[PDB]
Amino acid sequence: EVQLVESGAEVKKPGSSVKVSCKASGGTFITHVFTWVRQAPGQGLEWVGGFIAIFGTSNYAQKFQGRVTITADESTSTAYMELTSLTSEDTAVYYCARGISGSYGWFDPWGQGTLVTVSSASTKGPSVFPLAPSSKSTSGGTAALGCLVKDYFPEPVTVSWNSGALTSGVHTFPAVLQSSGLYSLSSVVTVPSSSLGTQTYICNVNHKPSNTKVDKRVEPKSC
Amino acid sequence: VKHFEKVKILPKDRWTQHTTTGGSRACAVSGNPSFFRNMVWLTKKGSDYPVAKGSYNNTSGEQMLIIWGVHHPNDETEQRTLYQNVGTYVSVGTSTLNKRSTPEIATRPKVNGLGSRMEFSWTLLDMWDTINFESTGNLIAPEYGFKISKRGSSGIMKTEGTLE
Amino acid sequence: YNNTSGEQMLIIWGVHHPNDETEQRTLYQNVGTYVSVGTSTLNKRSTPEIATRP
Amino acid sequence: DIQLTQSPSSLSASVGDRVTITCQASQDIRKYLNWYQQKPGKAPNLLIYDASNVKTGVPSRFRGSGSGTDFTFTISSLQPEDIATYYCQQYDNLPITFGQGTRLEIKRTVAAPSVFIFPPSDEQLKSGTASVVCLLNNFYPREAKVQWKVDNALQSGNSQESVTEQDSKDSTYSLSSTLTLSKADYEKHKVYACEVTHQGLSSPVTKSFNRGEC
Ligand SMILES: *[C@@H]1O[C@H](CO)[C@@H](O[C@@H]2O[C@H](CO)[C@@H](O[C@@H]3O[C@H](CO)[C@@H](O)[C@H](O)[C@@H]3O)[C@H](O)[C@H]2NC(C)=O)[C@H](O)[C@H]1NC(C)=O
Repeated sequence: EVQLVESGAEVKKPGSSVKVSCKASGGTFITHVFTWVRQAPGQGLEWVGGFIAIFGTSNYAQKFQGRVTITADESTSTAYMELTSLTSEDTAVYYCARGISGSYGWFDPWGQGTLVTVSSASTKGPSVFPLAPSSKSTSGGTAALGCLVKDYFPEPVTVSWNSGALTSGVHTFPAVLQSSGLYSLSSVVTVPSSSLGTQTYICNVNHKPSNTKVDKRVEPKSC
Repeated sequence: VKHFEKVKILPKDRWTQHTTTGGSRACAVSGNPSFFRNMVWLTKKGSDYPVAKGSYNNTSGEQMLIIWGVHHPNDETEQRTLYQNVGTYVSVGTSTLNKRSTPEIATRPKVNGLGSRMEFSWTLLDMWDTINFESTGNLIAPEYGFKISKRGSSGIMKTEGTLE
Repeated sequence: YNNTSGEQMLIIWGVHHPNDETEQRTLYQNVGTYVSVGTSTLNKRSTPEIATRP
Repeated sequence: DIQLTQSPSSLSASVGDRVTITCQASQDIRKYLNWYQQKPGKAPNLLIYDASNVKTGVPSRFRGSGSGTDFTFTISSLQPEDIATYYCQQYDNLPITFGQGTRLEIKRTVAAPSVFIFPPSDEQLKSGTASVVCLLNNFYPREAKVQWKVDNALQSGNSQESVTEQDSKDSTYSLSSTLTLSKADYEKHKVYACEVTHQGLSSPVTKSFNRGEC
């Protein structure tokens, strides 16, 4: 049991720089090798570099040369990755993981990652609009309602329906980054139509970094 | 000896199963950790440090000066994270030679930050003779031999000044 | 021992080579011992020899 | 640099099936090859090191084989908590590379998109944009085409789409295609239709609505 505690999430404007951390805990310092694998949203895995405690040497991937710079702190058993001249392509999750030997072994354990978000955008919270279910009483049949959590920054928001009491048949999609530089996302439920006049459907949406908590009640149609 | 001709006898890239890329701040180059240029610091590649094996028939036409080293770690953890196993050896053998060093992990006074040491030895390898290195830990192998190109009466003057 | 004495100092030590295993255990509890002495210049590590002698 | 070329790029298999995935290398890399698992939402996780070695606590069904340039990773009987992407990685050489990854899904009999269509809310329409939504609910396989026609005018760059992760219960997907217009352009037009091509769909289904009628 060696654990890994990596720094909090960052949103940086382009051309700036980020420096993320990895404190290695539960074993002695020089047995450590620190490695950083980044991973873009939806793409896959990409080595950034790493650092070998026992020799104090750092290795970068030539893709990053000039921008990446790795250091460590034996007092803290803490290593550091600093990416500079950040572009929006650098937005990814940045995992730290401990490897083995000077040749970077296998990577275990992996930390949970540090979401870096590079955007000249602007940290607002979501507007929630109702996806209202319909004038079709298909009755004997089923109906779909939802919430449209639009225009927020940055990730992530969480949506629940009825305070975690409606869990079944819900669908909360991945966000999308839009023209705006801002995210949006919808959450929908299919629900027996013979409940459209009985059941109170409210969606509960929570964006931490704007501390927005909105509960929006969705009502059907009327016409 | 009046002139040496350096020969690459045991090229660094051959060591496909070990980490040939060591280094320390004590051998710093541009602040970055380096090492002796003519020496290779064989360490382990991902958990394992299999038998390191090296050989060279002296086909260069003169006697050849060869240097090697064994590494004396500070604690056991150094030893394990560098070479995997404790209890290793470093055999060198020619026709005049049969040395088998075994390493001494023991704490010491910090020279250049380091409480660990490299013990270096050496031999002359006669023409058409063959040097063999075999180790399971702590070898600091040569990359090069020096061939004795010019022999003649020379000397070493212990001066602290320069040439005009 | 640091040399705070105001001159170079001759220091002599020893390592005890027992006659049998029992001696070695009733003297030092464990077997496979070392004695390791170190300086700037010096670095020795003797493992003692158990053997029956004249 | 060493190319790790993983095949297949995706793999639908039923439960209990045996899955094998391969990773081929641009060079001889001896057994210097490991294998990761990344379940959705989670970090990668080591499953196999040095081509054949299984990490402790990984279940028996994971085995790793392969020696030189061709490597094989096998789950002996797929178990529903195995659906994830899997990566391979090499040391030996050094710019440290991963494969591009192999996606495990579950095979089920094909399904139809419960298709729903959502005109923009009135409060959103207080604001200056109007987002119109098409939902394809609970359908398999995940390949679906969704096109937007406003006043029989095919659309372009203003659809933006999102797909859900495969459902733990009924192994099925949901999608959401969202049309974004200016308010002006939303109140300029009448007929908004969303047109789905799938596979449990004999003919492309089209759900629609006309502004200000019900
Ligand atoms: C180290 O490399 C040298 C140079 O290649 C090897 O020396 C050569 O060894 C061969 C094998 O015995 C000798 O060939 C023999 O020559 C004699 C007479 O000249 C002939 O009667 C035999 O039929 C045989 O062909 C060769 O003489 C010898 N060359 C020299 C420089 O003396 C040596 O074998 C190598 N050592 C090893 C085993 O790696």
